[PDB]
Amino acid sequence: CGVPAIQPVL
Amino acid sequence: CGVPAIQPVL
Amino acid sequence: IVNGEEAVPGSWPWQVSLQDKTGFHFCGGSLINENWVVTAAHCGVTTSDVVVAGEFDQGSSSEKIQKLKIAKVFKNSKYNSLTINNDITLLKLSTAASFSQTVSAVCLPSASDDFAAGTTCVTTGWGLTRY
Amino acid sequence: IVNGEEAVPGSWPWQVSLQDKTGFHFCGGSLINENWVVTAAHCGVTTSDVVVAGEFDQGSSSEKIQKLKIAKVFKNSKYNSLTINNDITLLKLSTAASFSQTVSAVCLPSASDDFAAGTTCVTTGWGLTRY
Amino acid sequence: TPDRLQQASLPLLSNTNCKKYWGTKIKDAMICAGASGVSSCMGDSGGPLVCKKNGAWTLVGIVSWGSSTCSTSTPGVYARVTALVNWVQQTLAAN
Amino acid sequence: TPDRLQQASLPLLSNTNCKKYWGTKIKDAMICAGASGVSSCMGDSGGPLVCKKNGAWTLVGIVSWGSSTCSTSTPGVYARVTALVNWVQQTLAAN
Amino acid sequence: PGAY
Amino acid sequence: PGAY
Repeated sequence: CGVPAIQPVL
Repeated sequence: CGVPAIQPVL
Repeated sequence: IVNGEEAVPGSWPWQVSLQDKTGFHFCGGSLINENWVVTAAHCGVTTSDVVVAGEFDQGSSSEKIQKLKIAKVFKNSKYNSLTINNDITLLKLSTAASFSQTVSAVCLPSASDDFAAGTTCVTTGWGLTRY
Repeated sequence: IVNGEEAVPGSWPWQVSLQDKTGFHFCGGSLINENWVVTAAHCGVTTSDVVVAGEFDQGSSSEKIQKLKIAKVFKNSKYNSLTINNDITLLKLSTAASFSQTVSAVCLPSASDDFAAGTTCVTTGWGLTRY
Repeated sequence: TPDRLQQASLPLLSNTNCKKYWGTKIKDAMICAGASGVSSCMGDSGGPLVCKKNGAWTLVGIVSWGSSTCSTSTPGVYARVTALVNWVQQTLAAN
Repeated sequence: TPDRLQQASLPLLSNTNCKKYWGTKIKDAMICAGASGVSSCMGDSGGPLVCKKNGAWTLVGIVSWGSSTCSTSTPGVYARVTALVNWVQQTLAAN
Repeated sequence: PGAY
Repeated sequence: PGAY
């Protein structure tokens, strides 16, 4: 869990 | 409907 | 109700209490018939909640109340949670309420009914008496 | 979110939209596994509502979204509607979500977990951008 | 919350006049009442606002929302039943 | 509401400091965040407040309530997940 | 304001 | 205040 395939960009 | 057996007292 | 007064017991027979499984009173409702209750959509009623009809003093164990199970929750599809508009839910009971001197229905108006500003109406409940 | 920014599509894969039968987005949720969603108790979810997973732009008809039916609504029995405390509901899905690059679970903390004041976190959603 | 059922008499307001307090939050399917020294409050939600019509009590409002402090000088907002009745009858009829 | 998903970074506050804004409405199962120039708002409810722990995003809050105007200077209130997790696990386990 |  |  908590590890997206598409990384967020903040 | 709307005619209670025990009358309200206001 | 803030600044209200105790009602004569059984005098608002359509008034029901919506309680959760722990027995906590969270919202009121009104019987419209033996199988249906109208309440607010925002009450967030689930089928695990109970409708209590016939109660006056919730601190009493000697009142002959009717604890009714909810079969289905019908939230109005026009309800808008962001504005709280069209705040109505219908509850279909699994077991019909048994009408008596203390348990009966309120009437519904016609869509065309006129209730003028200035008219003195009544509101009932077990909500907070003080904030 | 007021003053937020558009997210990169698919980058918060646990985020779901709770829509009513008319298709209106009323609350968000988070997938915790393929069969369960956590949301707020006050959202007043019913089994007639839908969980939409995989969506980025709700104005788009060409996204491969998953519209999932709710089998059961589990409102926390400690929820207190008067104070909005313990505002959590679990939704059990009738059909499991299908995990993919855009649909996956968020982790849950340990009861003993410490998240300090001052820590920079992120919040996501389709709520109002202006009031 | 109190143990015993409470009641209160309160007047209906017009939407226009209600808007003075509440502004644009007041919609057509809402009806205000109160601002008379009484107020519905937390835990009252969902209950009735009834008015006597031709001798019978009629459901005009459903306790909805109002002041976060249950102020007795501000009007309470109720769901307006006449705007929702057609849905109730369609619902009962199909179920 | 916007069509496309929005996001925002915001800081966690302590309950004590939150109480300065909210007073006694802040309970133990709540956690505040924001007052930083951003705010969760209507329609965000139910969604996540996540914090990165050991490389993985973890659910710390559930969007709950806040300012009626979504003010960016007041903190938003979220359901505190660590206080509710045991219930989630008991629920999943029995169902 | 607040729900009731 | 208000729910969200």
